[PDB]
Amino acid sequence: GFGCNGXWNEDDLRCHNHCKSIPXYKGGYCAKXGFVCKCY
Repeated sequence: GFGCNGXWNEDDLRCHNHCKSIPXYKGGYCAKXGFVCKCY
């Protein structure tokens, strides 16, 4: 979710913005076939 909805539906930027929108995170990237929005 959160932009990451698969290999052919991978919005790394949307995951990044999502996670960046969360206090204590700097960004995010799509993992697990681009399905999981990994916040860092």
